[PDB]
Amino acid sequence: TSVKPIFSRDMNEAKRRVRELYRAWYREVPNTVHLFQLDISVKQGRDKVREMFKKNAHVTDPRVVDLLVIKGKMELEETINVWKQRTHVMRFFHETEAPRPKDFLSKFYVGHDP
Amino acid sequence: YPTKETAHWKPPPWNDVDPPKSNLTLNFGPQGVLRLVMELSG
Amino acid sequence: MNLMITLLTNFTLATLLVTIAFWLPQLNVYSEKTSPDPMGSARLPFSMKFFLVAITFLLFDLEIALLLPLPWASQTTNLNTMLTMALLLIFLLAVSLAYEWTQKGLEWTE
Amino acid sequence: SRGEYVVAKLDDLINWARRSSLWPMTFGLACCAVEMMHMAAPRYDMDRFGVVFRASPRQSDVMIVAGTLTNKMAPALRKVYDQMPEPRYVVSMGSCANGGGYYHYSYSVVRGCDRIVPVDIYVPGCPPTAEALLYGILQLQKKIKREKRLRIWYRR
Amino acid sequence: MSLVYMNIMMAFTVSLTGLLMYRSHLMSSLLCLEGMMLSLFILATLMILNSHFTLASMMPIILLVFAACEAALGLSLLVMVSNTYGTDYVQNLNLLQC
Amino acid sequence: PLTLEGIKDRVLYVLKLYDKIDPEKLSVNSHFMKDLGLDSLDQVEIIMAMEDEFGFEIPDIDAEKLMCPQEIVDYIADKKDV
Ligand code: SF4
Repeated sequence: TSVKPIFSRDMNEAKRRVRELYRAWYREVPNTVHLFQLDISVKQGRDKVREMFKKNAHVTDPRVVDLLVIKGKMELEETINVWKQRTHVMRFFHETEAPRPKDFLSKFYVGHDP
Repeated sequence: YPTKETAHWKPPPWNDVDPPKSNLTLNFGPQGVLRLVMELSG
Repeated sequence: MNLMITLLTNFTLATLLVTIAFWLPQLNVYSEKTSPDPMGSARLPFSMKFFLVAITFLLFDLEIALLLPLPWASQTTNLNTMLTMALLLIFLLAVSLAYEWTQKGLEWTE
Repeated sequence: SRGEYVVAKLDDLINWARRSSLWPMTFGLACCAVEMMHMAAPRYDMDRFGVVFRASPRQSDVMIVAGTLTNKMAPALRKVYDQMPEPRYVVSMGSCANGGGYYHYSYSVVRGCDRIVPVDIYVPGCPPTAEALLYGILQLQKKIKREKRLRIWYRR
Repeated sequence: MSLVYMNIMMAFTVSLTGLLMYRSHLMSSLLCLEGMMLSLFILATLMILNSHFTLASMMPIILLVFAACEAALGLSLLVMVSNTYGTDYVQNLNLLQC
Repeated sequence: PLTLEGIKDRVLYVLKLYDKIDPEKLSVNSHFMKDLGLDSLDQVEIIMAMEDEFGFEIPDIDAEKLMCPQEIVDYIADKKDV
């Protein structure tokens, strides 16, 4: 059960890195909104950042959240420079996607998908 | 003879040298095909 | 007045050409371009060599204007003074070029 | 009447003018771009048709999508197409820009460049031969030749 | 004298009232300096060409060249400000008062 | 940042500038975790609002325990002169 750590020895260091990554993302969000002449507000983008951060919050393995911290830092670094277009930033907002049925009755009406 | 208007005039530096208070970065478009992130100093 | 007539005719023909190129295709109903360069957000760098070579061009053109009236001056009576003055002025141009060579002027934009 | 005949004459005049000087924008993506360059060889010689070689994308009239259009390149191609002035035409080289071809079921290949830009002439091949693209260009010229812009404008 | 002479005086006074009460950076001051340049050149050339003083045709050209080099000096000064404060504004020239 | 009353007043002002907090339930000794019922990231942006409006670097090893406004003003007061 003994494994080799990546960057964080325990859960607390991974939590601290999560905090630092969220701080950097919260710093960047207004500049990202202004740079790409986005149609969203600042608070909508920060709400999206929070929604991703809380969607990816049910895992307690330090190595898993360490890898997720590294991937989020790559995302942050890619948004630091002008490497993405407007499309790659706007991909997080599923706007053109039609809302799928969620309750059982509409899912029964539309097809066989559970 | 300090007054209200001239109350914020600091003494000059003793060496009379003002404190000093980067490089170009290019994003070449893909318009083979290559996208170059180019750093220039002139 | 004939020279100004030619200038006015030429300028009005250029105006007609730019009016054809600017307002004649506006009859078409093609599209409206919303349209949402390597320069991302950085300020324009001040490449000092370009300004230096521009003011060097300015000084050389000024003393070229000094050097100009030799074809009219060649009929003067005192030819020796003219020859000394012209040779010394071109020597001054050579000396200024040599100084602009020596003090790192012709480097990194040769 | 006088008006329909006059606008028909003006329509075929401007139609010949547009179809006789098609300046292209070559997208040098993949194999089909090398086949385009070999169509630019002295044997086939596009330049006798009024088609210049390697024009700037801000003045070109037609665009030839030669190669595979992946996911990482589609916004750039859409930006280039949006920058090119009207009227603009698109000619599809190869199976890659037609329907993906070999890489139709790949994860990062757009299944046809029709999903990004409107496409007028589809040229089939892998790669299509140089004379096949020459015939496609002549077909595009004939498609321009039967355009009826001024007649429709006068009728509307 | 002639009316064109008085027009040149009024032009020079216009350049004077533009050179002193500026609001922009040093480029406006150098442009008004070039206005003074041009007005003095045209006035000297008109005077020399009207009174048939043949030798004093040395006056106009020289009246440019010297100060033209001086004008070049001013450009270098602006570049120094452009190498120190980023912008060449005159409101940044408040460091020598204290 | 002159007297403790003014700095805690501006801390309270920027604290009820936050819109997910309830000023009716808000007190001067309340807790960001249990009494206010706020998520940890909300406390993070409260710390960053302090950072932005005051203008220095609040580190990560000492912002973990800054769960009350009294400790907020204590931490910025001992790190400053006051
Ligand atoms: S269609 Fe065939 S020849 Fe053309 S780019 Fe694709 S793989 Fe290459």
